[PDB]
Amino acid sequence: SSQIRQNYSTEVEAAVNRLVNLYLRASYTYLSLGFYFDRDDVALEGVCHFFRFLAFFKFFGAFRLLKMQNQRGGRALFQDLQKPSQDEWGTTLDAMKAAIVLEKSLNQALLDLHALGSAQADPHLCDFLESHFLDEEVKLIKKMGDHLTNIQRLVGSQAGLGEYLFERLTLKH
Amino acid sequence: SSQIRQNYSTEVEAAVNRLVNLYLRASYTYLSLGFYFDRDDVALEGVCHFFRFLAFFKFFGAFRLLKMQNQRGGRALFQDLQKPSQDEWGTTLDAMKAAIVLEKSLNQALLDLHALGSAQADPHLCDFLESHFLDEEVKLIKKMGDHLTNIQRLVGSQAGLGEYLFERLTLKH
Amino acid sequence: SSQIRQNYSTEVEAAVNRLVNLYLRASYTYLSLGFYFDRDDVALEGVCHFFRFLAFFKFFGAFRLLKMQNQRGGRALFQDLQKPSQDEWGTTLDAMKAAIVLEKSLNQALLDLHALGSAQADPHLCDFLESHFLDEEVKLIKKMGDHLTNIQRLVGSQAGLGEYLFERLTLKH
Amino acid sequence: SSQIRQNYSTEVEAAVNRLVNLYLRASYTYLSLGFYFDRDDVALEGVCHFFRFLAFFKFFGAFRLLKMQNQRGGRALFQDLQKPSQDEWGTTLDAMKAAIVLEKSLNQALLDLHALGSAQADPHLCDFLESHFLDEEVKLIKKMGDHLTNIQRLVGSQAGLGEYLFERLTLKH
Amino acid sequence: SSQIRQNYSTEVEAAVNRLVNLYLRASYTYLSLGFYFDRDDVALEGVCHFFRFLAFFKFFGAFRLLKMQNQRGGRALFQDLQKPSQDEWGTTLDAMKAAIVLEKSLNQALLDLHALGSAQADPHLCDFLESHFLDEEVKLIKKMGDHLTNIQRLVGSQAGLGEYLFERLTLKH
Amino acid sequence: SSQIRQNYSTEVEAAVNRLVNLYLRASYTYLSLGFYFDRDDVALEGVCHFFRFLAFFKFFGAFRLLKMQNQRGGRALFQDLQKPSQDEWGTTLDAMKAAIVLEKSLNQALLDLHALGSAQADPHLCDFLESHFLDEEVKLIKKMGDHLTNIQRLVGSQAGLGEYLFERLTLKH
Ligand SMILES: CCN(CC)c1ccc2nc3c4ccccc4c(=O)cc-3oc2c1
Ligand SMILES: CCN(CC)c1ccc2nc3c4ccccc4c(=O)cc-3oc2c1
Ligand SMILES: CCN(CC)c1ccc2nc3c4ccccc4c(=O)cc-3oc2c1
Ligand SMILES: [Cl-]
Ligand SMILES: [Cl-]
Ligand SMILES: [Cl-]
Ligand SMILES: [Cl-]
Ligand SMILES: [Cl-]
Ligand SMILES: [Cl-]
Repeated sequence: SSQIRQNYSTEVEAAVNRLVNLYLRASYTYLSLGFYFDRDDVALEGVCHFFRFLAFFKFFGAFRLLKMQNQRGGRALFQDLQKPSQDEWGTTLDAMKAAIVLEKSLNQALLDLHALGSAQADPHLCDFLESHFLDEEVKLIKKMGDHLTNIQRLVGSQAGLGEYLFERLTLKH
Repeated sequence: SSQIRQNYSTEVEAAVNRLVNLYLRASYTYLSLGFYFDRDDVALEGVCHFFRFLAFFKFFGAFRLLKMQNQRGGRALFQDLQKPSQDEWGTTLDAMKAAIVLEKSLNQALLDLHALGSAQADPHLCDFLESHFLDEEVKLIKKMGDHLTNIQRLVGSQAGLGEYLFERLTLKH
Repeated sequence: SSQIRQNYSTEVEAAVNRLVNLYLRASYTYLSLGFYFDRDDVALEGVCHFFRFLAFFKFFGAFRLLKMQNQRGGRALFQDLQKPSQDEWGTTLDAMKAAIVLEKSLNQALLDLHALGSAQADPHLCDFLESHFLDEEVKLIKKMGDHLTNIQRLVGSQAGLGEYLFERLTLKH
Repeated sequence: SSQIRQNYSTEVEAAVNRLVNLYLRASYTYLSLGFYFDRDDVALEGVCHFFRFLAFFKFFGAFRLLKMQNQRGGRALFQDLQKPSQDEWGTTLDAMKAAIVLEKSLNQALLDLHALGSAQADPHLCDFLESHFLDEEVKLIKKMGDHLTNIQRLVGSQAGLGEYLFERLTLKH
Repeated sequence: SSQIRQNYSTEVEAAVNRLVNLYLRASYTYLSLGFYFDRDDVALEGVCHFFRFLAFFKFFGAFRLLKMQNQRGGRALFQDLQKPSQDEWGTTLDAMKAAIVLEKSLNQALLDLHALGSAQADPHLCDFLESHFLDEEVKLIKKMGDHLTNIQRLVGSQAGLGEYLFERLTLKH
Repeated sequence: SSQIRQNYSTEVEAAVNRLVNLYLRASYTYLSLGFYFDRDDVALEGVCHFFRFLAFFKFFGAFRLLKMQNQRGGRALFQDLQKPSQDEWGTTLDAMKAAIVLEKSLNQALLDLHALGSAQADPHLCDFLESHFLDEEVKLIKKMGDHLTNIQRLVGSQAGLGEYLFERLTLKH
C-alpha cells in the first residue's frame, strides 16, 4: 500500500478529503460574497475586502489539509465543488449571518473529525486540528459575532446610514 | 501635404479634433463643479477636490490627443469651448449624476472614434485609445457608480448628515 | 438595469462568467496535479512546485476576469466546479501533456471570447484580453512545449533517471 | 445673500469673472501656440515648451482668481471660451509678437480691475492683484520683449538659421 | 506538425519571416549610413551616432519578431540580405530623406501584417504589433520629420554652416 | 583622393571589406543557430544563448573592422549578405561542428589578411589583427573544441540524455 503510512485510518483519510471539499466550497462562497460587495450597485469596499481575505484563508486551510494528507500517506481525492448557496447576498447583515452559519458548519466538521481521530487513537491528527484549525475557527467566529452585534446596533431606523458607517469605521478599506 | 502622415484619414483627424473639444469642455465642466463645492455656502472640500482632480485629468486627456494628432501628421484645430451646462450643481448626488452622464458621453465618443479607426484600418489609433483612454474611462465610471450608490444609501431621511458623512469618510480632503 | 454598464453585451457577460468557470476549473486541476507530485510515492518537488504555481496563476486569472465583470457592470454568476479529469496523473510527461491540452483549451476560449468582443464592437473587452491574457497564455504554452521536448529527450531507455534529472536540473525546487 | 461677503462689490465680482474668462482664453491661445510649434513641419521644441508653460501659467492665474472669488463670497460664473485668433501662428517672431499683444491686453485688464478696486475702496482686491498678478505680468512682458529683440536681431538675411539658433540657444529644450 | 502552434496561419508565419528580412535590411542600411557619416571626409559625429543607434534598434526589432515566431510555433526562415541601396549617402538632408522613405516602407509592412492578422482573426499577432512596433514607428517617423524640417530650415544659402550647426546643436555627440 | 590615407593599400582596403562581409555572414549564421535552439521542438536554452552571444560578438568584429577602415581612410563597401548554409541545424553536436568549421574559415581569412598586410609592409593592419582578432579567434576555437569533445563523450548510447546534460551542466542558462 504505502511505505510511510502509519496509524492513519481509511476513515480519517476519507474525512480529510471531505473536509478539503468543505474548505474549498467555503473559499468559493467567500469569493462570491467578495465580488457581490464589489458591485457598483452594492459598493462596500470594506465588506468586499473582509470576504476576499476569507476566500484566501479558507483556500489555505484546504491547502494545509492536503499537505497533511500527503504527510500521513493518504491520497487526496477531489470532488465536484458545489456553487455557493446564493447568487446575491443581500445586506451586510445578511452576508455576515450567512458567514457565521458557514463557519459554524466548518467548525462542526472540524469537531467531528477531531472526535473521529480521538476514537481512532490518532494523536497526530488531533494535534494537527488543535494547532492549526480549532482556535483559528473560534477566533473567526468571535470576530463575526462582534461584527454582527455592531451591524445590528446600527440598523435602528436609518439602515443605509448604519451600513455605510459600519463599512467605513469598522472594516478595513 | 505632410511628410510624415501615413494611414491617417481626414475623418479620424477631424474626429480627434472634436474629441479634444469634448475633453476640454469636460475639463471646464469639472472646473465649475470644483469651484461650486468650494463655495462658503456649499463647503464640501472632498467633493471640491474630486472634481478639481477630474478637471486636470480631462485636460491631460486633451493634451495627449493633441500630441497624438501631431505624431500622426494631422493638424490640431480648436473651436469655441461651450460653457458648462449649469452654473450651480445642486447636491453631491446631483453633481455625481451629472458627472456620470458626462463620462458616459465621453466614453461613447471614444467608442465611436475606435469604431471609425477600425473601419479605416487604423490600428495605431485603435491601440492609442485602448492603451490610454478606454480602461481609464471604465475605471472612472465604475468609481462614480460606486460613489453614487454610497451617496444614495446615505440620503435616507437625514440628507445633510449623509452628505457630510460621505464627504468626510469617502472623499479625500 | 445598471447605472454604469455601457457597450457591454449580455453575450459577453455570460461568456466572461463561463471563462471564470474554466479558469477556476484549471486552478483546481493544477491543485490536484501539484499534490499528486507531492505524494511520497511520486516525490518530484520541482514538478509539484510547477503545478502549484499554475494553480495560483489560474486563480488570479479568474479573479481578474471577475474584477473586470464588475468594472463593466455585468454580474458574476458562479456555477458548480467540475472535479479534475483524473485522480492520478501518471508520469511528468503524462502530466505535462495534460497541462498543454488544458492550456490549449483555455487559449481557444480566450480566442473565442476575443472574437465575440470584436463582433460586438467591444474594444475594452478585446484590449483586456490582449493586455492581460493572450500573451501570458502564449508564453505559458511555449514554456510547456519546451518542457515536453526536454522530457521526451530524456526518456530514452532509462525513464526513471530522465524523470529525476528533469525535475532536478530544469524545474525550480 | 452671503454670510461671508463684506466690502465686495457686484462690479468687482463681475469683473473678476470676466478676467477669469480672459485668462482661460489666454491659456487656450497658448495651448494652440504650443501645439503649432510641435508640428512636424514647424518643429521648434524650445518654442513649443515656452508656450506650453504659458498655457499652464495662465490656467493657474484663472484658478487663483476663482479661489479669491470664493474667498470673498462672490459667485464664479463661466462663459463660453472663444477659440484662439489664429489656427496657424507663422514664425517664432509672429508668435512672440502675438504673445506680447495678448499679454498687454491681460495687463490692461489687470490695471482696469485694480482701478475699479481702488475706486470701490476694496484694498483686499487691490493687494491681491499687486501681490499675485501685476509684477508677474511685468516680468513676463519684459522677458517677451527681450526675446523679440533677440529674434529680430537674428532675422538679418538668413531667417531660417536665425530661427533655429534662437530656439536652440535661448529657449529651453 | 507543432505541439504548441494554435491560431497561427501559414500566411502570418511567412509574412513574419519577410518582415524579419526587412528589419535586418533596414539595420544594414543604417550600419552603412552610420559609417558613411564617420568618414574623415564627411565627419558628422551626431549623424553617425543617430544612424548607428537605428542600426541597433532595427536589429532588435528583427530579434523580437524572431522570438515571437518561435513563441507561436512558427519556423524562422532566413533569406539573403540585400545590400543597401547606396554606397554614399550625400548630405545629412539626403540621408534623413532616405531614412524616412525606409521607415515609411517598414511602417507600411507593419500595417499590412496587422491587416493580415486581423483578417485571420489572430489577436495575439495584432496585439504584438500594436504593443511593440506601431507606436515606436510613429514616434520615429515624427522625430525624422522634425529633423527634416530643421535641416531644411538651415540650408538657406550657407549649406555647410547649416549642416554643421544641425549636427552640433540637435544631434547627440 | 584622401587627406588622411597613408600606407593603406587598395588590396588591404578591399580585403577588409570582404572580411566585414564574412563577419556579418557569420553573425547571421549564429542568429539562425540561436533561434533554431530556441524552437519549442529543440528547446536547448544554453545552446541558444551560446550562439546568440556569438551573433553579437561577430557583429562587433565587423563593427571594429569598419571603424578601422575609416580610421585608415579606406571606404566601407557593403555587399549582399548570403543567408546561412542551413535552415535547420540538427543536434548540438552538428551545430558545434558547423560552428568550428565557420570559425576556422574566419581564422584563415584573418591569417590571409595578416599575410597581405605583412607583404604590403602595413604594420598598423598587422597589429590591429593581432591585438583584436587573432587571439580572440584562437580562444574561441579552443572553447569550441573543448565543447565538441565533451558533447562527443556524452553521446554514448543515450544521445538525448547526453544532449540535455551538456546543455544543463556546461552551457550557461
Ligand atoms: C479550487 C478552486 N478554488 C476555490 C474557488 C480556488 C483555487 C485556488 C485559489 N488560490 C487562491 C490564492 C492563491 C495564491 C494567493 C492568494 C490566493 C487567494 O487569496 C485565494 C485563492 O483562492 C483559490 C480558490
Ligand atoms: C477651461 C479649459 N482650459 C483652457 C484651455 C483648461 C482647463 C484645465 C487646464 N489644466 C491645466 C493643467 C492642470 C494641471 C497641471 C498642469 C496644467 C497645465 O499645464 C495646463 C492646464 O491648462 C488647462 C486649460
Ligand atoms: C547586417 C545585419 N546584421 C547581420 C545579421 C546585423 C546587424 C546589426 C546587429 N546588431 C546587433 C547588436 C546591436 C546592439 C547590441 C547587441 C547586438 C547583438 O547582440 C547582435 C547584433 O547583430 C546584428 C546583426
Ligand atoms: Cl464526477
Ligand atoms: Cl468662431
Ligand atoms: Cl446547481
Ligand atoms: Cl451660452
Ligand atoms: Cl539562396
Ligand atoms: Cl547587388
